[PDB]
Amino acid sequence: LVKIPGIIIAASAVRAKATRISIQCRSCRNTLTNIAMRPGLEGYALPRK
Amino acid sequence: LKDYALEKEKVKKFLQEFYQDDELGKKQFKYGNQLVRLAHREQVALYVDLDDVAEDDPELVDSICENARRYAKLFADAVQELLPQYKEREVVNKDVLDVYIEHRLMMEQRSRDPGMVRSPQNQYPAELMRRFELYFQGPSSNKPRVIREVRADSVGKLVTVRGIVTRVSEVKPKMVVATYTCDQCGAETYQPIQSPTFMPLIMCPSQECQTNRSGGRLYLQTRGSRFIKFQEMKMQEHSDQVPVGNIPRSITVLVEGENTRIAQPGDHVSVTGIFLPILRTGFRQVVQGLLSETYLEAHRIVKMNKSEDDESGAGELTREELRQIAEEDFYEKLAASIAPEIYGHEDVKKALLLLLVGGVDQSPRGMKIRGNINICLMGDPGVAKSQLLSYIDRLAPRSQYTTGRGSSGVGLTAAVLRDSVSGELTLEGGALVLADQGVCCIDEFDKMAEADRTAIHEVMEQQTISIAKAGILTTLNARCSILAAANPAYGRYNPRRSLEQNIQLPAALLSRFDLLWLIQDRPDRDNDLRLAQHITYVHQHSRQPPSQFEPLDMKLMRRYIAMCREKQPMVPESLADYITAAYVEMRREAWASKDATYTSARTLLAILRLSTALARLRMVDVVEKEDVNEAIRLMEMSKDSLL
Amino acid sequence: AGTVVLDDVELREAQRDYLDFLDDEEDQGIYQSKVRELISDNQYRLIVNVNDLRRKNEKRANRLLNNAFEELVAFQRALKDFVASIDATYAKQYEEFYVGLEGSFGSKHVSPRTLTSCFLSCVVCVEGIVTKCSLVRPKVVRSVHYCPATKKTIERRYSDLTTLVAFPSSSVYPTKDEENNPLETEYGLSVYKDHQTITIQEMPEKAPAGQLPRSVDVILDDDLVDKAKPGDRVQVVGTYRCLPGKKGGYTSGTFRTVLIACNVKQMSKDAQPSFSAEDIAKIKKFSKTRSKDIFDQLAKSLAPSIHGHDYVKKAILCLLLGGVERDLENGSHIRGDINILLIGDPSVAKSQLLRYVLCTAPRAIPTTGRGSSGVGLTAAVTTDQETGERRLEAGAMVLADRGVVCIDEFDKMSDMDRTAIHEVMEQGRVTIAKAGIHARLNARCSVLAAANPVYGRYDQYKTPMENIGLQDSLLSRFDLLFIMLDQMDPEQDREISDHVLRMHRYRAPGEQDGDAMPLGSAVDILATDDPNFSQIYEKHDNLLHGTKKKKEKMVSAAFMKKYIHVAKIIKPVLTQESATYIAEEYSRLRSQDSMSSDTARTSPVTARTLETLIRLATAHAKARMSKTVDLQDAEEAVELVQYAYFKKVLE
DNA sequence: AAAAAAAAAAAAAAAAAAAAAAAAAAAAAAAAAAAAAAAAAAAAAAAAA
Ligand SMILES: Nc1ncnc2c1ncn2[C@@H]1O[C@H](COP(=O)(O)OP(=O)(O)OP(=O)(O)O)[C@@H](O)[C@H]1O
Ligand SMILES: Nc1ncnc2c1ncn2[C@@H]1O[C@H](COP(=O)(O)OP(=O)(O)OP(=O)(O)O)[C@@H](O)[C@H]1O
Ligand SMILES: [Mg+2]
Ligand SMILES: [Mg+2]
Ligand SMILES: [Zn+2]
Ligand SMILES: [Zn+2]
Repeated sequence: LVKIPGIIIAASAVRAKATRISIQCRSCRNTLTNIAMRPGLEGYALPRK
Repeated sequence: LKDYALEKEKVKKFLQEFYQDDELGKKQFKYGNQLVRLAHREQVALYVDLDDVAEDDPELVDSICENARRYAKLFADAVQELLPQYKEREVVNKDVLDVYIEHRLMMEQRSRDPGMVRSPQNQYPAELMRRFELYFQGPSSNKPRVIREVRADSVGKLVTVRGIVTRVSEVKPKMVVATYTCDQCGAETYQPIQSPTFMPLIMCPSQECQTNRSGGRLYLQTRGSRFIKFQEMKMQEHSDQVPVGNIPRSITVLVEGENTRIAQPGDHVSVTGIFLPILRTGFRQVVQGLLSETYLEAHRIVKMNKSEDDESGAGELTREELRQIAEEDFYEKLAASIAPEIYGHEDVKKALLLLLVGGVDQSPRGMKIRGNINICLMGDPGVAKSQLLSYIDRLAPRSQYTTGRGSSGVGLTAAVLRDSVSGELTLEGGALVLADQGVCCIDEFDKMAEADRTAIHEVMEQQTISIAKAGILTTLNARCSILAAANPAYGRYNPRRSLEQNIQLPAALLSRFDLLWLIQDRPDRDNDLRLAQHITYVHQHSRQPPSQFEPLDMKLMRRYIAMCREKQPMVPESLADYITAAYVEMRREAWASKDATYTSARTLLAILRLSTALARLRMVDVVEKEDVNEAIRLMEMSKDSLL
Repeated sequence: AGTVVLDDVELREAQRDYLDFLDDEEDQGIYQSKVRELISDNQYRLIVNVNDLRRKNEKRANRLLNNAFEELVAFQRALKDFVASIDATYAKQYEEFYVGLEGSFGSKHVSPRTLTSCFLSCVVCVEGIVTKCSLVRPKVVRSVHYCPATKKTIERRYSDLTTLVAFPSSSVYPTKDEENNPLETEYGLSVYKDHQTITIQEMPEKAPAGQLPRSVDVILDDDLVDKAKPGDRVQVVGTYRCLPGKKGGYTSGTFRTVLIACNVKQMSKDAQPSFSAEDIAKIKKFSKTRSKDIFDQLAKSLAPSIHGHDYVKKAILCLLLGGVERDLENGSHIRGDINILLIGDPSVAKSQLLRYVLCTAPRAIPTTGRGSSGVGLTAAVTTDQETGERRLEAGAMVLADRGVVCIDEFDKMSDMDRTAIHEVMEQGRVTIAKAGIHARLNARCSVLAAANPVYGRYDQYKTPMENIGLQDSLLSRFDLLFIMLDQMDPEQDREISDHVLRMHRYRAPGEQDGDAMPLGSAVDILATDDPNFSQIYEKHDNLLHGTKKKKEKMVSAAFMKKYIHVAKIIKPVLTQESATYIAEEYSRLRSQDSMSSDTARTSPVTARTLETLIRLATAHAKARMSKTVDLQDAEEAVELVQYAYFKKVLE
């Protein structure tokens, strides 16, 4: 946990990042709901099975 | 829902026994004759008028207009089946594609085995061996649609739209069937092309190369393949059919085959065709779904309403037009018919008619003198200069109208712009190129940019445009006559200053104009009352007050002018001295006076081309002395207002 | 897996509630009438005010505003049932009947800046300006195929999975038969709906000053597509949703969000007014009862806060009413628009008249001398930069088609700009061309301009030509020119100062209670509805602090708006007595000897002056709702032109 | 008549190969977009009698 000062020179448009996702299987249509997403600039690899 | 074998029999029946009395009242089979003509390869395009189909099967016309691509295919099938029984001799093989068709047909006969059933792929594609092409002419019971309102509910339907052509690509070959040969077998492979792109084949599928299980790589070649003349245009909504706060909408028209080379940019056209989609797959599409672009697959392209075509080849007309052209007051009647809602300006309208007709271009021992008449209406405020210019724009076949600086710079000249069929840099012309052999009406000529005035110099005399800028290095080709409108130096003629100090044109530009007309409106009770009565009648009834001669319709004026245009008259030697004396006298009085414009040899050339135009209006083949007299009189009336 | 819902209790309750709300026949049948009316004029979208739904069923209203697709599909099922009950043939003629929403959204009224992720899958109202429209593309919803080998015809449906998971089997376009026989598509038998994406930006005058703008992507589906063009201030109601990404294997967790429009509307100032039968009766009563002095009653009631300038106000009423455009058979055109120029001393309320017409007139566009420069005033030609093609851009005077451009500080406008507007001010069109594109845009507008004379103040001792710094070509197409002069007469000062001080003491009833200050700050606007797209009207204003008391009333602003809208449509025809009078009047005006010495011409008299006599007489006749241009109309026109065209030079 | 036999002959358990079925299964490359900056042409406003 750091505390730094500074001046803000750009502010992106507010966008939508998922905190929980649900995925559905293409054949049996069963769902794998409420998968928790890591906060920050971190992605998610879907289950391969 | 419906059975297409029965529909094919229906269209065969229509093609075989529809008749009309078109041939001078003689009853002809309208489409059987054409089946004969295109069985002997003397015709390519068959325009199936749907009004003819509707005479005896309106349900068929409904089906056609609702699917319109199934039925184009059906009609092509039916005519292709009818052609052998309409062939009364052996085609002379006028073409190179014909040799390929003949060799393929002969080989197919040679290895026939009539009872043996060959694979569905072991045949020639229909499109490979047609040589004709079939188009619909929309039923007149279909009211034309507006480009904006041709939407997804009319995909696949035959629609008719009209608008200005803004942009036409060049004619280039579109692959219809890609032909391949193999390096092992000796069979040809055909790949009919429907998409805008295709992956060329690699391995051949022929029977021999499958039996042998050989490599059999196949090679794409242009020589046996089928191309079609292809051309893509952009067409735009007409101004009086755009919503209020809007800009006009475009539509892509894909023109192929015999409909190419009809529309040029600037043309008013009516296009009949099928509104069709292009799958538009490939992008990083934001939205899931099968989104696609649209285009009008042109079937019939008809220039109209200022660029009417067929009347030109139909110069033969009624005995009436013979009798009016023979009349002596024909020139006065044509002049009076120019903008009848504008009152007065009789001599101005005579000069404008001369600009429309034009003189004869000379090409003596490589030193070109242009027969174009350029006119400038240098007038007071509110003397109907813009109305005359707008009328002449609506009248002349290839006319562009330009006001102060909306069409400045490359809006007059050309520019290099990216295309789409080839993705390279094409050259697009502006107003001076869109009016290459017509009139360019320059309103507010005096408030024009100096670069554009310089370009107008070089256009007016050399009839080209030389551009040597970065992206562009060309000599465009601008054979137009300039109709300019301007105000005197301070917006109104000032009698306290000199004539050229009011004109505010340099001698070079002032000499570029064969006729420069001063239009002053001094008030006077009688003439002002007459002008007011004319104007108030026009407001009251939306027409000019009736006079002794009904003004000609703008179609008749175009036909009369166009019929005059191909009437090159020659100045005889017997007039040489008369013309020279008139020029010398004019030249002498130019510097005798202290209130005269620049005069030069161009003044002689103006006399000469004005008199040639006047001779042309009388349909004579030599210029007489009355033409030179009328030219002289118009040249004085141009400055008569000064008195 | 393919299942069906045998029983969805929620769907049943929702559909029953929505059909119950729609039946409406017991409750003065407003939606009963609305549905019969959309059946009548051959539409298939029903615009539903959520205030009515909130009245009839508040639980549905909350559920619908908060769970937009579930509730909207329930409500569209209910709507199709209602239409089928009213008319089964029309109902079967359309596959889907859509419901658009309207009214007051409490916190669901946002801008592209305040539209955040707490609104996903909710119905929201977003206001902004269109920055880019896409092309209108057809999207295939039902593809029909024919196999020539087997003569079979098949059809394949594509559900709208725009904001739902799409599995790749959902989007396969059939090319082959099961026997691998080539299929060919029946384009005229297939069904396509058209699709368009726009981007809505926060309005520049609503955004925080100095920050970059925020936008939202908006999807428009069939019958909503061409409803907006770039530069329009629109209100879009729809569902806010997160778009599916492409089938990956790794996701960053980021979703593109989008608004799926269920209704698009323009500024309600430019929309066709609603006319209750009582309103038409009142208009007919007004016109018939007071016919001689109806024009003056309307004129002096124009800008009540401005004292005096009665001739200017008559002319501005004529501008608001307009002449009648002539459309000759050969395509020739004569304008019916009146152009007015006000030149005057500083602070004589001419910027106020311009502003009044901006508030009142439909399709009025503001501009200042150097705020618009050519291309920004008339059209423009740019290149699409992503397709390489020329694109036309409408400037101020194209956007003011069938409207007014209110040009202020017209004198400080550069000379090239005034040259540019010459062609619009007479022909009502903008001719524009670069090499790849040429167009002739319609700009049928009337110009109301305010200028100051040379030297800032008018010089009573100089000719109006020497004092208006404009040339006869520019002046002559201003068909009325008013020198609004600051004379420091003391009784005139009595009158004006009294009126002005009286306007600076008036409090609006109820809203003001004694010391209130009006302002709200950047949140209070979104707190309540916008009075720009928002949906009993008297005739005369009641007496108040605006006027002291007298035997002459004041036409209500709302009634005047309705009356002027009705009267503007009229096309009075010039009679022969009017035509003779106008012709002789013009002939007399042209001859200077009729007009005194020491009296100069403000603007020249040309054939345009005759055309404007006709236009003003026609506008007067419109005010009386005459259908004929009578001699009183011609006399009023001539007296207005006589007042405007001459000024007394002093010494 | 019953008393040893001496087979069927049924079961449980084994083998014992087949032949079919079942189970495992991310990272590397590309492209597009959106943003920048740069050469050129083009369009403005200060100069003066
Ligand atoms: N002789 C005339 N006959 C009929 N109408 C006229 C005549 N003179 C002027 N008008 C009318 O006056 C109006 C103004 O005409 P127009 O705009 O052509 O003037 P202009 O010559 O272009 O003036 P400027 O030099 O200011 O451009 C038009 O609507 C036209 O109908
Ligand atoms: N006759 C009048 N009646 C009512 N208010 C007036 C009158 N004359 C001036 N005013 C007041 O003067 C103030 C300034 O008016 P405005 O800004 O319209 O002047 P202007 O004529 O545009 O000045 P300029 O020509 O310098 O732009 C306004 O608030 C207006 O209320
Ligand atoms: Mg003009
Ligand atoms: Mg002001
Ligand atoms: Zn599964
Ligand atoms: Zn081979």
